[PDB]
Amino acid sequence: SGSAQLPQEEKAKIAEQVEIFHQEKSKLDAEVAKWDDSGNDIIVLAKQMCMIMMEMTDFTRGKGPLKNTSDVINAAKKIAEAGSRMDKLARAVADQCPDSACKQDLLAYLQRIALYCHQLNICSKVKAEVQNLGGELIVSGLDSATSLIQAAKNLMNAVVLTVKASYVASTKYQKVYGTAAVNSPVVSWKMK
Amino acid sequence: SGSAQLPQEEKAKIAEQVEIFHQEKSKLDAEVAKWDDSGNDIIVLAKQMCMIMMEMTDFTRGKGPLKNTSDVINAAKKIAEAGSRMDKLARAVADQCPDSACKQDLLAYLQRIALYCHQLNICSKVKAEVQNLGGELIVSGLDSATSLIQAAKNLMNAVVLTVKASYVASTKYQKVYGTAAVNSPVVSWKMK
Repeated sequence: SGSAQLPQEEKAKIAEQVEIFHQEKSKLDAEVAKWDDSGNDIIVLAKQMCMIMMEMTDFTRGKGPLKNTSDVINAAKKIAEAGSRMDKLARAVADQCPDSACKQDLLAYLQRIALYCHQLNICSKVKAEVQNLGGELIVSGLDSATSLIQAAKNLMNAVVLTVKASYVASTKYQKVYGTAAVNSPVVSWKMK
Repeated sequence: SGSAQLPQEEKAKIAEQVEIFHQEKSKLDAEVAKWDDSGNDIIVLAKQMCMIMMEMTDFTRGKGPLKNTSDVINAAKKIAEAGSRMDKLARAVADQCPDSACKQDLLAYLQRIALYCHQLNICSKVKAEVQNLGGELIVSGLDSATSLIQAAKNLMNAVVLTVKASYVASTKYQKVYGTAAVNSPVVSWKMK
């Protein structure tokens, strides 16, 4: 034996946070659906980050390929690696951008991505523990899954904003320097 | 919120293992009650090991001064330090012993103490965790407290045997070499 289901209250709070997460995920799907991700690794990395975040939130609902805390920790580290790669590419977009306010916006969103990848790493431990409290041995940390989902939602939101700001910064470069700029855009935005 | 009581089944299995532990602890109390522990640090260390094991088993019943897993881990490390000190002293008793079979017995019980201190260190983590199993997020490891109590019971039993074998080895030294042996017994066994 040795196992028990989460209290029904906790299962309810989880399905509630997962719904909020799914609404942020829809924003990313809508944004990414416009573009052909050939020649745009920011889109590819965003889709990969999104897919892994879906695995992590599915874990909290008893779904998907992640079975234990170790898998969830490894998923968070993969998200962080992808965010590190998106960061390097979007930094080059921002450097190429001729508008200082679009550039600053984009760089600030990248710092948000770094912070939220780190916070997702922290929450991926989904810690439970026993403690001696109130004259009983109790199991604490049962709401850790909810912190995980909210950290995923925060990261999803920053990825959405970063993808949009990368597009905006790209169009400023082309508007100013033309489609005939000698240096090609770091990333291309072609419709689907 | 965030916390829940252990399933009543688990609370029952814990009170059952604690009872078995208490019977081994009684054997130590009976053995230690005979002796004045002045001049006998094997007795002192055994009492200290016993007292800390009582704190650890009390933790599983919602009693005593240990409140969280970190306290229980620290308690196990204190037990291991005391066992290391008892080991050095009882080794000197065994070295002084003129009967090779009592000496071997005693040294073998000391290796049992080392093994059971190590196993108690492992069990003191009393690990809980969530996992994605059977289409649900469940809490596993709720029987970890039972492994902790049994590891304490194993160590208690080896301490009882070690105290007895230290006494036996001491009396062989005095029987053979007399109360006028030029080298005094490593440890003294005086009645109370």
